[PDB]
Amino acid sequence: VVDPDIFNRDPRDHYDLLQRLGGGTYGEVFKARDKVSGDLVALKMVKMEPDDDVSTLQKEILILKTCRHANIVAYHGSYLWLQKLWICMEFCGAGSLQDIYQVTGSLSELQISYVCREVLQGLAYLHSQKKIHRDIKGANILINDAGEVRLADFGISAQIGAELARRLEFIGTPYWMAPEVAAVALKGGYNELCDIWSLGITAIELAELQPPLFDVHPLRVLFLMTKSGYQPPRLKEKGKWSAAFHNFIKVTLTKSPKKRPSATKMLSHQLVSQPGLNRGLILDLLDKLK
Ligand SMILES: CC(C)n1ncc2cnc(Nc3cc([C@@H]4CCNC4)nc(N4CCC(F)(F)C4)n3)cc21
Repeated sequence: VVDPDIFNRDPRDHYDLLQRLGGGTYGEVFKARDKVSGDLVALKMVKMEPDDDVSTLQKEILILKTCRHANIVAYHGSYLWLQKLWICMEFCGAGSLQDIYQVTGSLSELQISYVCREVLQGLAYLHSQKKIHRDIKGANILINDAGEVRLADFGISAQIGAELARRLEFIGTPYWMAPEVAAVALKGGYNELCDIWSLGITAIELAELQPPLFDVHPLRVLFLMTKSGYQPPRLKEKGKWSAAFHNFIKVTLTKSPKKRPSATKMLSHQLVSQPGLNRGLILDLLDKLK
């Protein structure tokens, strides 16, 4: 069973499907309207047929259903009907920051600062629940028509959670196992501070329209990160960005996770604590988009 609180009913009983927004491996996403309230929602639809593995989708719903924070996309339930699973969430009309910057070009430093503050608020909340997003990037940061910011797409987090559960189930007898082996099996080998690194990369992505080393073979990038002399990336254009932005990048991209600042600590950084960071900055961006 995918989730103990699934609605075993047709989502079209409650929603009018307005537009297919896209589709791919993850399934399809629709813009729909609540037939009673008139509110807009996003519906993510995925095939869910007998003997399919439910574990990843199970974990994705578990994450969404236990979040109640402005900067995490709101969850309105899931429907299982005729072997299709529909996950219902708050609608963000502008899509992702990647959808946006592919049209607008690079964001301003103030726009990036506001985005980073809102993402850090969401991350601090997730981490206080002992959740890890694990896929912070422009494509997974959504913007609604009011210029508000919501973290979404917990698919990678759910995949990891499901793999972690499978490796507990088949770990075997533990009595000869080294503690570090047990720790990797139960906890994964890293912690929530990976999200802070990913936010730093995302800030560069919003500034430059690509993450660092985007044109290097992915396996080479992985290898380079494991060398003892690996150097964190930087913003390319030194004069375009303030010292505060360069420092935000420096500290979020701290190589050692033992020394990398937490989300709460980062919320005190000059870049995201400065005045004038509000949704008007992103409404400006959406006006440029149109
Ligand atoms: C991550 C996804 C399942 N998700 N989760 C919650 C959520 C809330 N709102 C949206 N909103 C939007 C808006 C737009 C706008 C149309 C025109 N420009 C962007 N596109 C899209 N997507 C095109 C590609 C897709 F995967 F189908 C989605 N989603 C998507 C949402």
